[PDB]
Amino acid sequence: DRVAQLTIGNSTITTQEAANIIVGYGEWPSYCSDSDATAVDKPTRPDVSVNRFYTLDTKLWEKSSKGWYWKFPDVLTETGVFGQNAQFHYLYRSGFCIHVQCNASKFHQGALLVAVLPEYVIGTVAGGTGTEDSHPPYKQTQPGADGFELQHPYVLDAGIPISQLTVCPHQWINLRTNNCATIIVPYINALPFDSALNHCNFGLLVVPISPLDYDQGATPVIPITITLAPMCSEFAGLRQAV
Amino acid sequence: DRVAQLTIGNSTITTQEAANIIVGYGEWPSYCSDSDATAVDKPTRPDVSVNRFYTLDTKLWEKSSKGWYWKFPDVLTETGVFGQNAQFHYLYRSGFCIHVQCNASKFHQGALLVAVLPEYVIGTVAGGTGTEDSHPPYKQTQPGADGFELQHPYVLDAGIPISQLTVCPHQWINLRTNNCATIIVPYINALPFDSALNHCNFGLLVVPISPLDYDQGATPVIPITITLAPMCSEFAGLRQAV
Repeated sequence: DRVAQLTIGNSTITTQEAANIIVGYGEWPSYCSDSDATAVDKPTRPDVSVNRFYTLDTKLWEKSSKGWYWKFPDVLTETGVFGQNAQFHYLYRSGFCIHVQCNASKFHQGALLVAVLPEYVIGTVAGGTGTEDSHPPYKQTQPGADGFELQHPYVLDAGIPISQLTVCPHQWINLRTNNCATIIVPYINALPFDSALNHCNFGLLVVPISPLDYDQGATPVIPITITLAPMCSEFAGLRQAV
Repeated sequence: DRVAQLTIGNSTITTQEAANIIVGYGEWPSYCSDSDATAVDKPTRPDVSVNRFYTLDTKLWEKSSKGWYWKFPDVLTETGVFGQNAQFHYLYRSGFCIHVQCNASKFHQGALLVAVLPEYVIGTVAGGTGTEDSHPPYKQTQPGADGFELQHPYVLDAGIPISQLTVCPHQWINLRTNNCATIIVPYINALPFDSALNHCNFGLLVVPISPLDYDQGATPVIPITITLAPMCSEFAGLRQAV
């Protein structure tokens, strides 16, 4: 009976689940009172048009799915008015409300680990047995709004153990218990502003740790819907031409 | 020594000339507290980004120039962020600060009548002597930011005498006396909102009533620079796709 409305776009969702909302590193997104000049040409802080409810195309969870990831702000970099601001500016800074939701029956099974990893650098294979230095293409490093599937979830496609991914801001989605997860991410960088199109401040991982299962006859694919809203987006730069 | 700055764009100009600023029909541009629903999706009132100093390409005044006209909001309809708002919205409403300026020596001569005529309907020739019903093309009715030159200034290209154009909000530019003119135009319509791309609320006329003259050796063309800034622009509509 609860419909959460923010903007021009409206979303129906139950809140706040099993463990409430996870605020990453105990820190809400904030504007930039501090940095850096201060110049008159200083940040352009839009609201609430740009900072609205963006819902990506749904992903289909399967018995054999290895997991997916998205890069920020690369996901929205070509999406709507946020996409417009990110492209035709020089400096960028923002926080995010990330919301991941499943729709499944009480007869389905499985557990997703949803986590946020700052500076998520991808490493691909150098040959199954060998040392060939190839670096991932744009389709893999900056996979856009469509995201990308993990090749080796155990090492998070970066030689780093997923068993310890819970050191990052995270929330579990156990179909048995909850169908949704919300994570709040502040701007995290060694600089106050950076390039939106050349630097991805963090990655969003959604990995099945307990595989999807069901008896035959039930819907064989479970939808994972992702809604995300930028929170204290700030655009310096000025003019640009694609 | 005075530089008027409003926005992202800055303009150097002396103010306020011979007769001060002409406020059309004694009425400043206003927002829309009244009309019409009121709906929640109601107007989007941008500031000050969209409502900035737009300076069109300069026109060259000649001994033989008959005069020019521009249509509003057709002029800015493809110009910058205002152009963007006007195209991808359904309803539009705005006022304008129109500023026309000449650069000439104390050895040049001439007088421009700068006036604003609401609902400026163009009529072309039906044959020099005859009755053929042809209607002006888009290039003439909605000439864009580049404006259009009058064919028959005496009848304002509409069978209407220019000798009486001073019934409209107007200001004289007499090179002898002044080099600039400023006119303030409120939104004038039989409706509170309308189409920006299909309806031109008013026209801007600049006509030499006393022809440009000079002795040979002086610069033979006098520049007419036009700077205009929307004032209480209001955009209802919502979504659109070109």
